[PDB]
Amino acid sequence: FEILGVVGEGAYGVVLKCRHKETHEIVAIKKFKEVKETTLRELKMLRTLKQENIVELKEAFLYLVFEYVEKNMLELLEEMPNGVPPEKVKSYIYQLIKAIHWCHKNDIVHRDIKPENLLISHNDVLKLCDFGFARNLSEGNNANYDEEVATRWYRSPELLLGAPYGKSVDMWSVGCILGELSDGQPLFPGESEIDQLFTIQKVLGPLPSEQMKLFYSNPRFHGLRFPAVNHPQSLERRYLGILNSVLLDLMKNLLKLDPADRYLTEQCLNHPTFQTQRLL
Ligand SMILES: O=C(Nc1c[nH]nc1C(=O)NC1CCNCC1)c1cc(F)cc(F)c1
Repeated sequence: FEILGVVGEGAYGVVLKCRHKETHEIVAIKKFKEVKETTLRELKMLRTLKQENIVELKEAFLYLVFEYVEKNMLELLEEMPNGVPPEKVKSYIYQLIKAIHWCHKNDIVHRDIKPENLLISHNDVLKLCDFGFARNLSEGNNANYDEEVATRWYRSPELLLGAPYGKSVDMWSVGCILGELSDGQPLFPGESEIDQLFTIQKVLGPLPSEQMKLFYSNPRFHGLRFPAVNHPQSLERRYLGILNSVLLDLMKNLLKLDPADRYLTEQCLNHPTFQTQRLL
């Protein structure tokens, strides 16, 4: 394997764009910078989680070599800064939901669903990557989070204010990505986590009472004002003329402030917006 470059580094290890010397195959090799989150789990999590919308473990040799995908969704949104075409919004989110469905069935919450970890193939096939930050639903009791700020923006209001993290928070990330794909803009951006609660409430309205109670019981937010909103702007108003109305209905169910009301994957896939997509 010759080394062709560095794909990325961050807080998860290092991914190297490498090429097999015999076969001119660009591959993405991950090694760490076992190491905090076990490559050993990942190589088995990626032994079960083999499906067309999850990254392929091509081989392993201390560590892991993946298929190389030239692009991710983060790059797409920079090149299409006002959103990708509406048909692509439905296609990518449907593929993303399918990958989450295959993760959630084996009781794996991905925990770092963001546009960087969504690769898009030359055939426009979405593939989920970076399972290092995950937790399986048994065992677990983990921290091992991605604490990057871009990751924060895809987190549930419950997780920001201190709750456990389950399948419902993975679905909240899907709704955040649906909106960003539609107009290119981060739905819930915040330099500070508290500023995010303003942006969550400015669209989805005042928070549930359980959540606003945990706010006043948490060390991280003490001493500071609550991001209160007089007159909220609904999702319907936020994406008026931008999103197909049937697709907007899926998003509303993805972004229920109370985690209990949130759609999980089977309801999302059987949602109306995918009827013709459910054939294709
Ligand atoms: O497996 C990962 N990434 C990849 C596998 N195959 N291709 C890629 C890849 O990132 N491709 C990019 C897309 C954008 N354009 C440059 C090439 C991976 C693992 C992590 F832990 C963290 C992470 F961010 C990515």
